[PDB]
Amino acid sequence: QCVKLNDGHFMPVLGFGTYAPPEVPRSKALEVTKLAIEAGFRHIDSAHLYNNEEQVGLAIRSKIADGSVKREDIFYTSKLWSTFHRPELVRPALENSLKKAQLDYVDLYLIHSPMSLKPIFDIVDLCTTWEAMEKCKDAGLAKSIGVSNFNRRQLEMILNKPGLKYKPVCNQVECHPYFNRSKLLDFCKSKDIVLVAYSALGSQRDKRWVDPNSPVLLEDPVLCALAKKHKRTPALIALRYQLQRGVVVLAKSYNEQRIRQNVQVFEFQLTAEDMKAIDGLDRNLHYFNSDSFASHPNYPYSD
Ligand SMILES: NC(=O)c1ccc[n+]([C@@H]2O[C@H](COP(=O)([O-])OP(=O)(O)OC[C@H]3O[C@@H](n4cnc5c(N)ncnc54)[C@H](OP(=O)(O)O)[C@@H]3O)[C@@H](O)[C@H]2O)c1
Ligand SMILES: CC(C)Cc1ccc([C@@H](C)C(=O)O)cc1
Repeated sequence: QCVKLNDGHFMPVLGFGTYAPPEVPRSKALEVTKLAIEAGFRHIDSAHLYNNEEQVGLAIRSKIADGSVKREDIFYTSKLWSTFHRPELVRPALENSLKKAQLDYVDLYLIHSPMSLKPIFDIVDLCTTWEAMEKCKDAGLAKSIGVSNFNRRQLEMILNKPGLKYKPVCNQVECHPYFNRSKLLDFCKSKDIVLVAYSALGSQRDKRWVDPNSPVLLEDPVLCALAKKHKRTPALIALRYQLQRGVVVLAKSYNEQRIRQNVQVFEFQLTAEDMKAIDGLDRNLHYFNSDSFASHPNYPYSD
């Protein structure tokens, strides 16, 4: 099903994550996005950074052309990369993503991160970036607009902006049982802003940003025990946990079996005791933990 966003548009609560590192041929994103839509995904998360918008857009267009879905049935997200925060660059970056995907509009456009980069760090007033985002929704380039990787204080900066026209509909952030974002999630709920979780399956553990020593979420003993109790899988437990918290959850998979397994999240439910057990795993662990983020003046986890 879908959640109703604070601008009246609807967002499907399970989304397909499309990122794969450069060693995976670009052609795979086309193939797996098609398999995701076939499996029943209707929300597809991409970004300029991911270098796959051509393939992902072609996958969406391919499934429209063969009669499987209509454009209105698909919720596509792209994101404004941090070198394009200066307000005059926002609409051209979005138009560029739309040209790559060959789509007339995105369902959702996010500021990918609060950490501005030289168009080397940059200093930009993100309220002016936001005004530029509001103009893209007014022009019909984006049905909805939101943010990503914002903390509470950064989110309040927007919410408190003089003459705000549109609240962010969502804040897409790292969120899983080792870093469950409870207090942020409560704040977002108090504002009717949806929290969308990425790395909900514990991340792709990419050596560029993730310490290989970090705990492997899907081997967690509590998640494994819950998967045995429910005769599901640790991944399904981890996705279902998000849905029952009122969090919209992404799941990346480039594997045909796991793509189809992931939509099973709608087929069972966790009890209050199960949810408390998963809540007990929280350990302030963000898998993305790299000098290249942590030294930035607007790093969100500076807390
Ligand atoms: N906003 C941001 O800054 C940001 C940052 C990170 C990610 N994201 C978005 O969120 C998406 C998902 O996050 P993520 O890329 O960190 O990955 P994820 O959803 O945490 O998945 C991690 C790994 O889980 C594996 N997996 C998937 N389904 C499984 C299953 N049923 N059983 C066992 N393993 C399973 C996948 O491997 P296989 O491919 O081998 O199945 C995947 O590499 C990204 O693709 C991107 O769209 C956004
Ligand atoms: C505070 C930082 C850690 C947030 C952040 C995480 C991942 C990304 C890119 C690499 C992505 O994969 O979408 C961008 C920003």
